[PDB]
Amino acid sequence: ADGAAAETAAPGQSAIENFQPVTAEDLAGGNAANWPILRGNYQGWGYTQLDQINKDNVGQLQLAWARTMEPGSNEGSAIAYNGVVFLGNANDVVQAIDGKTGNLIWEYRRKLPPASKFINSLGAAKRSIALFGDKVYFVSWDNFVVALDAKTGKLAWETNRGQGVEEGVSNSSGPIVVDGVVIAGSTCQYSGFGCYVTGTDAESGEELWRNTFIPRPGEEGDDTWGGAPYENRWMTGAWGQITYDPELDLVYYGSTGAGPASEVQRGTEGGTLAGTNTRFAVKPKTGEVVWKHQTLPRDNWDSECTFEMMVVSTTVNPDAGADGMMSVGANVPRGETRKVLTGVPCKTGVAWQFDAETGDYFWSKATVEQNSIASIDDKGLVTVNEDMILKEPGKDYNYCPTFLGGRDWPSAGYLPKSNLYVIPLSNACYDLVKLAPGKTNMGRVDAIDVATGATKWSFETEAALYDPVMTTAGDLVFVGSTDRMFRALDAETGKEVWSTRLPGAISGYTTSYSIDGRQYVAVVAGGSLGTGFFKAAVPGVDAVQGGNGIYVFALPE
Ligand SMILES: O=C(O)c1cc(C(=O)O)c2c(n1)C(=O)C(=O)c1cc(C(=O)O)[nH]c1-2
Ligand SMILES: [Ca+2]
Ligand SMILES: [Ca+2]
Ligand SMILES: [Ca+2]
Ligand SMILES: [Cl-]
Ligand SMILES: [Cl-]
Ligand code: NA
Repeated sequence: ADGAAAETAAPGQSAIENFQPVTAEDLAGGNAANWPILRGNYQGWGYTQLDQINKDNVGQLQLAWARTMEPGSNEGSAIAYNGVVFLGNANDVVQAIDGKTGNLIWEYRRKLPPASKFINSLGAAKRSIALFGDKVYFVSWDNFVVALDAKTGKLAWETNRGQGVEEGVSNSSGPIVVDGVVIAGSTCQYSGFGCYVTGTDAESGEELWRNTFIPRPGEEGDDTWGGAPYENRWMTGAWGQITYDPELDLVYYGSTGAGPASEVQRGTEGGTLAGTNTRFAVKPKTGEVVWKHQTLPRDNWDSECTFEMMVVSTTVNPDAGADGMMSVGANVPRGETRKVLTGVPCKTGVAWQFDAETGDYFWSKATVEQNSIASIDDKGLVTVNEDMILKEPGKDYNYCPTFLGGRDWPSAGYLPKSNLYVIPLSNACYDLVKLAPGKTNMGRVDAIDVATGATKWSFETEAALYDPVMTTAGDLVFVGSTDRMFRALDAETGKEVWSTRLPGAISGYTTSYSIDGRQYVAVVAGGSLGTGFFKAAVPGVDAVQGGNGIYVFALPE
């Protein structure tokens, strides 16, 4: 009762009352109350500075609100900004929801062709939308870059990148926006060609640049494809998460492998496949490549070196004797502070550290059991294990990890107070699925000292996790599992300090935001491609898909 009339905000058909344009400072992490990009900041940390919820009170966390989401693979993220959650659902449904109450504000529903016409169903999942200025940005299953008005959800512009639906190019991770350029990778997992990263003007929709990865006869690296004709080089894309450093003004992404996985079937025997499984640092306005490094050459294992890599500042002091250390860079600047690009880029589970500005190699370290990499030298040159390349049809090829890792898309998090990189992993191997030798627990989270490479703790549990982490200033790590358990761990020890259990597998991202001084922890759940993948190895756990939704927790008031 305000005036004598009933003022209403009809759910799904309303506007945000007060929307303030999103700035580069917001996206660099400038307002701890918000989570305006997939990993909280451009630099990829997956961290919240909010500490209302901490190791002493997290045991009291209760369900504040939840809301049903579209059916399908539910890998998305609650992108939170000034009291509104912007939520990419499966099937190109995008919602704005009041972050305090759970009331739907607006809902955009894309009109799509029937699912049967898409040769690449991976684009039906949507790990994130992006924010910039006055618009919400996403890449559609049919391969358009799309901008919606943030206040109302109405379509602003859409740009068809080409080759979606029947030709198989799509996007599953979502774009980021840097200084007015929407940057988006692609998946072309089922296509007889490679794909790209594009930059598109955020206000006009004009494509500004497009980077591809497969060299052509005449270009540097063509001689590393084993003589395979250019038209037999397939599936190399960049489907993972994009990060960015504002000060260096460098965008970071990784390309993937070539398809099929067997080099004999591809006709690339002996080829290291320049352009594949390469970490690029590029300028956002033009796509110009500044530096690059191939983290998995001659891939025969669908290793997909496209996952997020973090920009952090650390003392550089790798311990050559740390568990899993592969090598230390020849002239590492020991004892100095550097801005580094660091993390695990590929399913194989090997963590890498480079100078963020120059690409100089500092170190690499294995986590899970792996046998595709025989060694890495002091310049970061990887030598693969010839005995894991399929040659004779009758031999046993016991590869570690698997096509789901190791790691896969589920993201790591960073704890700046302890300088720890925290990564969710799977202790799996398979016949080129089973538990890796000596492991009884499929699910694993490792916490690695970014300065030394030493593993400080490891949490393990029977069920596969296959879900991102979120790190917090409250000394907590949140992580979900295939058997529906949503946990908080003590960030100092890895020990479980709280849990709940949701209707389905915890399959999407965890984010955190504050409204009126109250901290909320939002997780997307229901199921993904991974939920049922570990069943042969872990039959005893109640891993089930269903109940797709956003679920938001907070402390009692
Ligand atoms: O090669 C590719 O284009 C592409 C795309 C995707 C996708 O976009 O989600 C995955 C993979 N590859 C892949 O190799 C993989 O293991 C995988 C797991 C998932 C998932 O949703 O859980 N997506 C994908
Ligand atoms: Ca317009
Ligand atoms: Ca290099
Ligand atoms: Ca793949
Ligand atoms: Cl508009
Ligand atoms: Cl318009
Ligand atoms: Na605008």
